[PDB]
Amino acid sequence: LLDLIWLETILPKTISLAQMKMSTTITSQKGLIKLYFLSFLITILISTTLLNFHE
Amino acid sequence: AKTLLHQYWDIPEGTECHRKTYAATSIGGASGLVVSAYSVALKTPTSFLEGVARTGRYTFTAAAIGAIFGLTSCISAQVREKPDDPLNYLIGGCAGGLTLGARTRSYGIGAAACAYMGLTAALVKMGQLEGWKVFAEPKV
Amino acid sequence: TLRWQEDPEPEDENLYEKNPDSHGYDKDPAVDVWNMRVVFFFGFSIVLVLGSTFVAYLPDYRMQEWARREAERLVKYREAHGLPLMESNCFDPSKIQLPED
Amino acid sequence: MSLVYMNIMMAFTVSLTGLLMYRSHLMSSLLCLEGMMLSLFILATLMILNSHFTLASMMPIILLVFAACEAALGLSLLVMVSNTYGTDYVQNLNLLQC
Amino acid sequence: MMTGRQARAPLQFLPDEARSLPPPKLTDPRLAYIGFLGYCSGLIDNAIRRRPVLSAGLHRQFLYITSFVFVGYYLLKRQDYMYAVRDHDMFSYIKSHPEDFPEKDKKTYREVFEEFHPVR
Amino acid sequence: IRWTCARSANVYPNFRPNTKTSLLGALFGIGPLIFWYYVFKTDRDRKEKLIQEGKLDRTFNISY
Amino acid sequence: MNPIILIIILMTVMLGTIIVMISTHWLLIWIGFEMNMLAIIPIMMKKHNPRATEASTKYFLTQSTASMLLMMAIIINLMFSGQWTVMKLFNPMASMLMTMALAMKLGMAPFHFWVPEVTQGIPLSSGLILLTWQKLAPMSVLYQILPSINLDLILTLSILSITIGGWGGLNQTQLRKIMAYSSIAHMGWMTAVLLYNPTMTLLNLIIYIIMTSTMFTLFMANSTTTTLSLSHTWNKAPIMTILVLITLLSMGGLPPLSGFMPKWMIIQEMTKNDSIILPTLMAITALLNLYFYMRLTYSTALTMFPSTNNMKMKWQFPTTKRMTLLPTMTVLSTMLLPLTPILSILE
Amino acid sequence: ARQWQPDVEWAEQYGGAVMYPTKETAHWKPPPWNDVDSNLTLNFGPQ
Amino acid sequence: MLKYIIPTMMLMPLTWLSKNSMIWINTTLHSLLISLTSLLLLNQFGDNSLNFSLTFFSDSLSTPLLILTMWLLPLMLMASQHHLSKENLARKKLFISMLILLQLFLIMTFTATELIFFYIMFEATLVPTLIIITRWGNQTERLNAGLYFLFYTLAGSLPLLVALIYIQNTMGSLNFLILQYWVQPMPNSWSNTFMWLACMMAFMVKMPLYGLHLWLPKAHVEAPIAGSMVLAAILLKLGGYGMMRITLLLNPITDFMAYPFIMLSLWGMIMTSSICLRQTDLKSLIAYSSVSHMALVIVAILIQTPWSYMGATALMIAHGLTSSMLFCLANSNYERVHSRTMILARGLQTLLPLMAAWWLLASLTNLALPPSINLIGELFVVMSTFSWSNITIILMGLNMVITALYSLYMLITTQRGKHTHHINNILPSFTRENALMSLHMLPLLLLSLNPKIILGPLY
Amino acid sequence: LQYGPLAYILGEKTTKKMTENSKLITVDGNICSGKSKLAKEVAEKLGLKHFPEAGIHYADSTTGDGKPLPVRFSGNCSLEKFYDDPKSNDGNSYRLQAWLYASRLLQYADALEHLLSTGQGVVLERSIYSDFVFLEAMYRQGFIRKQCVDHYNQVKKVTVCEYLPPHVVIYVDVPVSEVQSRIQKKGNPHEMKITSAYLQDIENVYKGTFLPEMSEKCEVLQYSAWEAEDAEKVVEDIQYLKYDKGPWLDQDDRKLHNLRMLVQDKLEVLNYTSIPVFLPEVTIGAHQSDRVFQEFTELPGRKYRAGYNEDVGDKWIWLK
Amino acid sequence: KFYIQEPPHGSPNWLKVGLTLGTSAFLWIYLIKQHNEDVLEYKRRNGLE
Ligand SMILES: CCCCCCCCCCCCCCCCCC(=O)OC[C@H](COP(=O)([O-])OCC[N+](C)(C)C)OC(=O)CCCCCCCCCCCCCCCCC
Ligand SMILES: CCCCCCCCCCCCCCCCCC(=O)OC[C@H](COP(=O)([O-])OCC[N+](C)(C)C)OC(=O)CCCCCCCCCCCCCCCCC
Ligand SMILES: Nc1ncnc2c1ncn2[C@@H]1O[C@H](COP(=O)(O)O)[C@@H](O)[C@H]1O
Repeated sequence: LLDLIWLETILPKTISLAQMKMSTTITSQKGLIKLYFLSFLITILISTTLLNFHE
Repeated sequence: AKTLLHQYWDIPEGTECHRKTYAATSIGGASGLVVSAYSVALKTPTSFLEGVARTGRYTFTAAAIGAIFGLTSCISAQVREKPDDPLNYLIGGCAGGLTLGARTRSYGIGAAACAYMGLTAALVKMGQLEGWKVFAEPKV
Repeated sequence: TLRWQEDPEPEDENLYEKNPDSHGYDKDPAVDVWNMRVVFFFGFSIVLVLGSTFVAYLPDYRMQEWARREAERLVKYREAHGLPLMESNCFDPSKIQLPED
Repeated sequence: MSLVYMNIMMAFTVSLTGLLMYRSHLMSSLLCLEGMMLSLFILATLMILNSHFTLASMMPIILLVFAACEAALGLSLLVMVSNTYGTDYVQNLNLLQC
Repeated sequence: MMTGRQARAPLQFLPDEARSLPPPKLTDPRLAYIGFLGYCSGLIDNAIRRRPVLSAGLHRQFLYITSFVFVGYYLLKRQDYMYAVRDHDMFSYIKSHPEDFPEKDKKTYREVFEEFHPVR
Repeated sequence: IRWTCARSANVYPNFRPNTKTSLLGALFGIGPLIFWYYVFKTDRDRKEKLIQEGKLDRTFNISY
Repeated sequence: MNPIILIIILMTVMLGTIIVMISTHWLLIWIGFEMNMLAIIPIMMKKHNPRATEASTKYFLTQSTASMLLMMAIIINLMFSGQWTVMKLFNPMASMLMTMALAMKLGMAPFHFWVPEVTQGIPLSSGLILLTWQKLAPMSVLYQILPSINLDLILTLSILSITIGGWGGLNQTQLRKIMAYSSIAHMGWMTAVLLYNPTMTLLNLIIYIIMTSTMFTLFMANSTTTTLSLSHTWNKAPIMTILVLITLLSMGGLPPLSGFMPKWMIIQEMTKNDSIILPTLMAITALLNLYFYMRLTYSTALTMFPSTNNMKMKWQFPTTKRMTLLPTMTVLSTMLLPLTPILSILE
Repeated sequence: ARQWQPDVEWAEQYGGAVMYPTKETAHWKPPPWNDVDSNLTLNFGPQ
Repeated sequence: MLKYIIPTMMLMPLTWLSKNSMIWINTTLHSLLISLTSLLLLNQFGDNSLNFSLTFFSDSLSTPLLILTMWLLPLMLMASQHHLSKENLARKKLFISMLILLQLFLIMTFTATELIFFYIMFEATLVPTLIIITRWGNQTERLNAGLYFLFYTLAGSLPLLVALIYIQNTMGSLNFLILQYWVQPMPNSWSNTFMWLACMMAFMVKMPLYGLHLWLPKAHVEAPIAGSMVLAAILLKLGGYGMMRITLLLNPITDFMAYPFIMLSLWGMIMTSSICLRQTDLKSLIAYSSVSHMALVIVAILIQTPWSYMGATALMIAHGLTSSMLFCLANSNYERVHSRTMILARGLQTLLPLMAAWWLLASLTNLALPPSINLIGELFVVMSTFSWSNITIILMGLNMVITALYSLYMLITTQRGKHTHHINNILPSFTRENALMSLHMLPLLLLSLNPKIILGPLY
Repeated sequence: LQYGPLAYILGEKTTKKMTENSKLITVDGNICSGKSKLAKEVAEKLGLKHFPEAGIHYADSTTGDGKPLPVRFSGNCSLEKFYDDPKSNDGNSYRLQAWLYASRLLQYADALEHLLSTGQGVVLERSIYSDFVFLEAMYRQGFIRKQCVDHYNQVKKVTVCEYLPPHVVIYVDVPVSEVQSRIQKKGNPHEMKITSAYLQDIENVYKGTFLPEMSEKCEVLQYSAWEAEDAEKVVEDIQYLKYDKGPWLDQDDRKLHNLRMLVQDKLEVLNYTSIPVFLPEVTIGAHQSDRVFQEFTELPGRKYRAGYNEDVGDKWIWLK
Repeated sequence: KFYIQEPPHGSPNWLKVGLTLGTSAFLWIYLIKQHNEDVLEYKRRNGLE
């Protein structure tokens, strides 16, 4: 119960599955350049307006 | 967004409830708008209605996360009468984790989220108490 | 239709048939004898007995025996002059500036 | 500062939002790029002509010059697509994803 | 951060002040290590081109050793020159500003208070 | 070899965290730790409050 | 490609980089950047393939957007300052526009959406030239204007770059996308320390260039662009497996290899400014980078994959390719730790 | 008995387009190994 | 320490320039010469450590560990010279070179005066063990054994290094001959709490602590036995050296913070003894016994009394020798039967009497039979833990039952009973095997006569 | 080595060396068409030379001592066991065909290097454009499966796009009955098992799909069996042809320089032969691969490079 | 005569190895001359003779 499942679950397996999900969601891009430049635009709009980095 | 965090930290903790809850809700709403805008940017929605449905879904989820986190911190600090204790923020982090598990319809995700952003909220609280800096200014 | 053509897995090689006098080192008998002589000379006859002789007659580890002898002097002093054996103050109590209370 | 400076920089960011949001055609984006450079050239020339900086008067036109030295390259980067694809739609330009 | 010192006179590998420093001896351990690096590089060339590793191309190994030793000697000269510049600017600024860096009176242990925590 | 593989290597791949397994793991994983922590804790405060007030007999205790 | 025309193209891109290095004028900086663009563009189209055309179009569009943002930043700095000296900037918005321009030129996240496709669509030598020589001029420009750089912006871009590079490298089988995401991670590690001690940035840039050039030279020598062929290299030569193992161990961040030399001292220049949690987070994402590096090493060297019968023919011919300074760059990428204080030559 | 070595199943586990095949990357074919992937009718009329 | 490092770096070409059939003989002979030469480190004084130079020193603590390390290398060379007979000569020299580099990094680890140097080579040791584990194993799970072993340990220490660098910015020097006099008390705060966690967790993983022990059984049931002996006997001691070099700086916050670590170690050593009571593999059983012993060592150094330090060092050395020779026993059994099952090969006393005698001596020295050094260290730790609190002895007492109960049972089903009928390849005792077993066993008995050389830095 | 971009910068143009003699010739046909001397005939009076057909052990002859290597080191295949039982489970037929195909690639690379280096036309036999037809016969007897043909098409598609077709191609037309009688009077006992459907499918795919693609990119002269023994008519057909068909006219100095740079590095030619497409017929086990590689290492003249072996009689290695 | 052809590296190119030996000798001679110039200029610049 303890040595083979739960201690094997809390530290390594949750971290491994979290990185699994994150790396799956990050690199599922379609390769379109319109979406890439839209991402660049919303990045610029977030940095200029919401964050207010020119203070 | 430099004023939302400061207005969150401009009020003493565990003293008044609804203003702190709404400040955390506004921070969650800004984060939800940012992540939903990125999600509709890199991933093409199939339609305008489905895209605004996704935007509203992420906004509602993050707003509920922030509102429940701020609320649970407020009643925890009021009941224990300890403003300088990060255990209230750990309890609020588990409340947010249960909220994330409820809105995402999962349980192991809920427990992992309990642990993870409870530790994150505790790290935020002793960062405020001990004066840690995420972005340290250059000295030497 | 056989996948990934590989030689059959070799059996457990036995050492006592081609050489019944083998000591488990190699196949050449001279190599086995030289390896056996080298390990039994430089492991037992060289490190064990000489190391035991070295650590048996090691020159007064941590001056432990010396820790007797000076102590054998010291009480011999203070049992002849009425001094106490040891004192509760490790250092001189008159050479310390006590902080204010 | 002034008023025409505001108009020119607003034209620049309008053309930037035009470029940064595509509409399924490469050469239209090239036209928006040359519009952004037009706003840059107009702003630089007006800034110099207000400040009486004579010796820097080479910089606008040369800036203009170098823009054409890349703009034709963009045109040279169009027909090659037309030498592989029938048209020049950017939604057809998604081969590099594996 | 030494760029100001390399502000007036640029692109100088060894300036005029670098000649007043003791040069590294040829028996410096760092120079021997860099020579060993060159010998290992020659061994890697003997290995990757399917040649004998310890006999083929002694001219190549000697060239590698000589080039490595040459560039290592010059880089070590630049290194100790820069460190001497660092310490000299250090001592110049610590002579120059005594108001912002005062002296300390090292107290004895007969009066400084310490708290003893028992281990039990 | 089938039994030795089923004893260890075939526990996690056919494990699904439900109420029973998580409840048993929480009961047998953090319970005795908390119990021993509290027992040893209150023993430590009792021993310390006995020894600072001089009530604990430490006449001959010089080896520690 | 004509050898004389190729030599002229290479002299053009090195001349553009040198012009960016040596100029004390913003217009000459932009001219050198334009020459760099216009000379690197045909390097990618040496093979005349549709993948190369797609990569060239993406690169040209992104670098053109960066160049126009750089020009707007230069004009704003001129209008608020009245001169052209390459020094600290006199406006926060000009600093914003130049930082976005340099981030777009470098490929730092979230502007990382062009580096992996551009690296994948081009051959190995063009990828070497890109990922090495395009990371010198923007680093020089950031070295020049570091008084005016906003701290929060560059630190956020750095941590986003390292996290995004690690998470991207966790899920790619192609070698070139692995190289691109590793380059993003090294970019974030290198630009996080820019405001505290730029000599650390230069040292990490030099070590990253040496290691990346070593790895691309090994890939060119083995003529492999896939993980499976890289595993199949064990039958052709064992020495190639030994060098790929030691080099990919070096870029992981393990002692006593040279790749532990920069990153550790990055912490040595960030704990002095009392920044504690940021090097810890970047070390954790460096462990993620080490994880995908470890998976790749398991693929190529530590386990010998099954081969085919054709490679026996390749046993009858030695490698006649030209490995440009391969042992020297491998040695510098592996055993540079005992010469750690040599970074003082970069002051 | 001897050391285990990778078989064709391990090597084809490493042979995918992406490391972890998700719901989207199912039609992503691997790239090629060698890195290689209406004339106008005019009527000259009578007029 | 140049009189032992230069012999290792000069034996490196000797194993590279040796003939095709005299690699083992030359390496064993010259390593035994280095082992005899290493006895000169015992020039110890009751007040001052033998400080050789600026960056090398060796007190009464690290000298037995060094002697164990360069006595352990020839035993590993003999224990790994059977199955590598069919391996290619270049890869044989690669394996021997990996072992030599591991010894060199280990001896440079224990004598590093600066803590940064100690850390740098303490995880320069990580590369050769990872290479040996992943390459020269015998199962598929060795690939997984290269992950859990690595990504645990580094994840404990990449914080720690930062903390060490912080001390370089706080004290001004991380030298251990300086920090014995420049040490300041640690106040009670969250920042000092996280500094203590960062300075503790790396060697807590490397012991391993219970909960973080999952890398130990997964990296032992598949290793080549040279790797198994270096992992069990000397590689786990880096945590102990980390304790006895780091705990000087972490006072007095360690006293009122190490409560959950001690609770975890005690109840996890109870759990791992119970897991030893129900195991099916020899290697996993020995690994879990090692987990129990290192949890005991964790408690011993965490309570920080002088008697506990004596017991911790003695238990460390004795457990290293005992676990190495137990792994030699398990390797002989796996060589003869080509499996790791305990219940498969039974009743070997009817066929192999001398291996039965070595089994009996191993089991007797495992359960701390007096007057062996294992009993000396275990008894000293028992008395120190009784001095920490009374009730702890109950939490010891059950373990001292259980640590006997499997220690004979692991013997009995492997040695006593009706022998398996369908197994007939049980060869008699090779002289190399029994020579290795006696070379493991005789120093363990000899050190009982003169224990004062292995009783820590404060005897 | 001997050639590179510096030589092309120095002025080494390959179009200087190819005169009207430099015509690349290959002769191909049925199994026993009688072309075995005929191509050599084109060698012995046109100022050319003709290497023999790419066999199993051609690479063993062109490198090293020239003594053909054993089966274990090179090929691991047998034409005779293929002739006895072509439906074997281990896929010996596909292994033999793939080794022959790689041998043909190496042979064509060597011939093209000779043509681009000396300006001399080279006579060949069954060039790389005319091997797949044999595999088509292999598909029409049930001898191999679909996946192996897919692998062969992938290999050919990735290795043939960088090359050029020859100048002229000579075909000898022999009927199936005549070549069958010739095979029966050959007298070799290991080739008494050829089926008639083998040669029928060879000729069917030979005339059906090979002619309507080879006739455009090169020049093909369809001869006959009785006139194949007439050398004078063939050579008079050779000298009086118009060289206007194919890509042999739109090839400047830089294209042939790139071709020579690709060709003279043999591992560049053979890089795509062993693509990582996993097939049960071709995949060799890792233990067997290591054992065979170590066995090939200890062969004389193969432990090191071609001029760095002290066991074969090389001097001044320490100065080389 | 073992190999069927003449390998390009089967004969010692005396010009290449002569140039390598001359370059190594020149580098060594320049190194010792530079070291001597540095050491006596150091003793001149401080008068520590
Ligand atoms: C050390 C850390 C790493 C561990 C691995 C080390 C590897 C290298 C090993 C090198 C060789 C060994 C070195 C250590 C040797 C230790 C032993 C040694 O030399 O001790 C010195 C000690 C020295 O004795 P001493 O310390 O009392 O002497 C004081 C010193 N002088 C003489 C100068 C005043 O030797 C003895 O104690 C020997 C006593 C006599 C011999 C034994 C007689 C009785 C035998 C048994 C009879 C039957 C009894 C009943 C049995 C019932 C059934 C069980
Ligand atoms: C095995 C996996 C788990 C490993 C756990 C390791 C221990 C857990 C804590 C490690 C924290 C990181 C090192 C901190 C070193 C601090 C040294 C110091 O003096 O600090 C005082 C300083 C105090 O700040 P200061 O010193 O700058 O301020 C000046 C002093 N005062 C306060 C008076 C003004 O502490 C900090 O700055 C913050 C310390 C806490 C850091 C929290 C973030 C990290 C959280 C843990 C992450 C662990 C890895 C997780 C992932 C593992 C891989 C998957
Ligand atoms: N790819 C191939 N598949 C089957 N047989 C071949 C192949 N290539 C050549 N051969 C045989 O090689 C021989 C050619 O030599 P020759 O008889 O001199 O023309 C004939 O027996 C052919 O059938």
